[PDB]
Amino acid sequence: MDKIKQLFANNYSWAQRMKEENSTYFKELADHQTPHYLWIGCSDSRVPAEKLTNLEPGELFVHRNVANQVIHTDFNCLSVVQYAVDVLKIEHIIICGHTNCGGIHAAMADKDLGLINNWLLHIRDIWFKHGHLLGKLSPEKRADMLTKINVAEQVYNLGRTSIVKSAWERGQKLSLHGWVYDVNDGFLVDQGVMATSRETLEISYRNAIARLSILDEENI
Amino acid sequence: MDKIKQLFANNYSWAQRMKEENSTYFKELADHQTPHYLWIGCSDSRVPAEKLTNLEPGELFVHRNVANQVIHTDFNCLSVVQYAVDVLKIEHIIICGHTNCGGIHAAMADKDLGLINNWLLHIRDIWFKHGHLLGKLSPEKRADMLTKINVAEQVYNLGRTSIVKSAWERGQKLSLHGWVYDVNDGFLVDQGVMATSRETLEISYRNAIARLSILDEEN
Amino acid sequence: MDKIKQLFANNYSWAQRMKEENSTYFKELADHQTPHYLWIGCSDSRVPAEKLTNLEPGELFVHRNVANQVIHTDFNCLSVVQYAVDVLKIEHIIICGHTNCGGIHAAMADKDLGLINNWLLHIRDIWFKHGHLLGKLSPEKRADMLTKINVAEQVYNLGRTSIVKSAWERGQKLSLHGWVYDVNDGFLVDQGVMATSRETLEISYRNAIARLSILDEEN
Amino acid sequence: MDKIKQLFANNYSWAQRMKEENSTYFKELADHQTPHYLWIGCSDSRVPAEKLTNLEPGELFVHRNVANQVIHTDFNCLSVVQYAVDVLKIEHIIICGHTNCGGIHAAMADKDLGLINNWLLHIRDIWFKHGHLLGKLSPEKRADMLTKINVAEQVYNLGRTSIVKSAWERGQKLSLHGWVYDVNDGFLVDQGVMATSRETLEISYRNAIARLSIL
Ligand SMILES: [Zn+2]
Ligand SMILES: [Zn+2]
Ligand SMILES: [Zn+2]
Ligand SMILES: [Zn+2]
Repeated sequence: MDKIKQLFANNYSWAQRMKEENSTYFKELADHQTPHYLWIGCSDSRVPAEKLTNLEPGELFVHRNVANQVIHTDFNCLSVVQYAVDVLKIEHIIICGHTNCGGIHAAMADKDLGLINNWLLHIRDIWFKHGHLLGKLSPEKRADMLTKINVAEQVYNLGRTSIVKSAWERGQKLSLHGWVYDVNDGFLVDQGVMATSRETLEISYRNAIARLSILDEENI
Repeated sequence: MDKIKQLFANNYSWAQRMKEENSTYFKELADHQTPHYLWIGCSDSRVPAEKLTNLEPGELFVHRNVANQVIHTDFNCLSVVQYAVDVLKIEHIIICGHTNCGGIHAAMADKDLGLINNWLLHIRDIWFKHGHLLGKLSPEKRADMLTKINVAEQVYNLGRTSIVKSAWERGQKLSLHGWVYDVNDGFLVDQGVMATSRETLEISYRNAIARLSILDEEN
Repeated sequence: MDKIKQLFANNYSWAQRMKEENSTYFKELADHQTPHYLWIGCSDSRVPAEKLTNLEPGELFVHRNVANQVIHTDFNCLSVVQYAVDVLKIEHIIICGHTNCGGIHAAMADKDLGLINNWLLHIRDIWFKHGHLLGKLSPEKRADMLTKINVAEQVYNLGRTSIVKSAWERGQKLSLHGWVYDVNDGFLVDQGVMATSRETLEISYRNAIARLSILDEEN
Repeated sequence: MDKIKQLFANNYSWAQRMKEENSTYFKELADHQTPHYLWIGCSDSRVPAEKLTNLEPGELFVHRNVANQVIHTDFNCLSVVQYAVDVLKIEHIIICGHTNCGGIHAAMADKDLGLINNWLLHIRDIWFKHGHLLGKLSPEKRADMLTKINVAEQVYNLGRTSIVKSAWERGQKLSLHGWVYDVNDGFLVDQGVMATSRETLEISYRNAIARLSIL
């Protein structure tokens, strides 16, 4: 196809540019053989993680799925987590959502989109979980609220995995973070849940949800 | 933690000098509401896809797992594919592997690393399926060869999903790509499997495997 | 070893008897090639589905997992459901729970048993969701109640699968059921959720959860 | 619908009979609280595991899926295994296949049946893995052989799980078995792969494949 030919062109261009440039990108990268952060984000990948964190190359270990979820029984995501924690020994796992999310929108949409709806049924359970609250908001607000709540709930799911617990239990150093950035700002905004142990996981989660429930006058 | 606070730091800075620079980044990015490419890469994420393709912001839909796999029964990945195809109408799906891959290395190591070992057993099955070839290969060369064969097999697995076959069948335009890049130079190299229908999938797959099976004395 | 040798011996004795008895069992089984009911039960398999229903051999298509769950993204169970519905054209899917379930007890337990805990986290989310009702209940009675609620919630998950809904949408005849039996008497008791359309799914689910919430002065 | 009513009618009849006719079935069942075997069979469930083994009620922990598979990354099946092994301390896991399996037939058919096709792609990979042997057969006889080979492979997958290997590594007693029965007679036939350690898994698997390849 045309787009592919061009894509390959853009790559060859950049690739050779470096080569002759005697750049050190491929040298720096090779010196950071091991990441120090696990990044769990959405497949929409609006603003890249490398852009948002300005970290050095090779510093991130990433996983992306629709609506950045951590489902209790998802072998795929759980495997990325376990490998990150038990093998790479990385000490920080970040879950990052984002406003105006297709996953979130699809979840709320009353339409059958095929296989994906099943995956999104987890989001809808989260929706009905905070129904009363979300119902107190204004229509144009519900979307971004769910996005924020979602991230809270995923961090909570992540902290309840046998993987994270056993890590904490053996005294291994590991912290869980859950932020959300706006596609227009690019500023990472902590959502409240940040665990370094199961106790801190429980506390921050309870608070994070309590705070989210305090609605500004903006919402009906 | 020191690393976290520092990360939040690098961000507020970058995002600030973007607002007080009237940059149109978040403006242009907003113009690309729907991606046109689905990128399935490795969690290692050595060289970002954004840097490899140098594409326009917001044009890539992305999924990443250990050793960029498309497991027949992986609900996570298949959901990404189905959403991209049936809902976003994306017409290009790329599977990208890379040299010096941890997943690949972990798969070849005998050590039981835990849960991740079950996930990597799919890679080990690929290894055995190409045991003759890989055996004839030199020790410090195998990893990179398996890395390339893995990409070929994943495009093959992707083209066999009911999601993709049904897409083609009902008359939807869609192509599958499988590339690999050396972490030392960042050059995207086609592994041979490219499909626009189930028929082209079969042909290019047989040819790709055939070619990959030709070993130079450089092993 | 012992247990295994005995089992094999039991099998031999049985099959011989059948052959010498000139039994018609197998020929009758062969008569029922396609099942008419999909039974989703617990791996505990306290009282076999065959004994509980006295159905003719081969009339049941079966799936069992810990705590008879229908998780939204479980490829195994959904594969069974889609095959039974889209291929076998089964019109009745029955989820069946039982009292004194090890999966339920483990879910409510506090010990981290390893991999299985993750699977059971779905049951714990159901435990918290109904925490008010359960807490307002007698401790020694909570397990039985969670077992009943679990079933109603699983039927609700089943009825929400893209698989079951599409079948109803295209006018295919299909009803869902959720029952529980006490391991002490074997009587199947309907839990209230019973659907033949998503309309009946919502209504019966609401009514079921409401009904279960009306406690008698005995906790 | 009538079918269901009849089903409920039967349950009551049987259960009622059990009570007044005073039966100790449930009492005996209650006695066998913990299972001693994990049975992984097909959802086709032609001849019930209870009828094939004629075991005491409550002795079996059961998992069933289409074509009795043990897929490396299936959270459902691995959870049953880990629970059975690490929690119930079961020492025997049995994978049982059967002739005339709808799962095997659908995997061989070149029809697109939907989601189930993705599940069966693992069977097709197995078919290709033994394409030399299987290709020397007619479609009919190929099904019976693939049925037997599938079981040998599943046992192999089970023995390669981190769950099973760890159990063996800490010295827990655990054996794996792969059998098949003809739906016309019900005789359980050992397919050859029997493991009590990783080494015996490798050897018996290789040996079993070797025997199965003799026509
Ligand atoms: Zn998103
Ligand atoms: Zn990699
Ligand atoms: Zn149970
Ligand atoms: Zn079968």
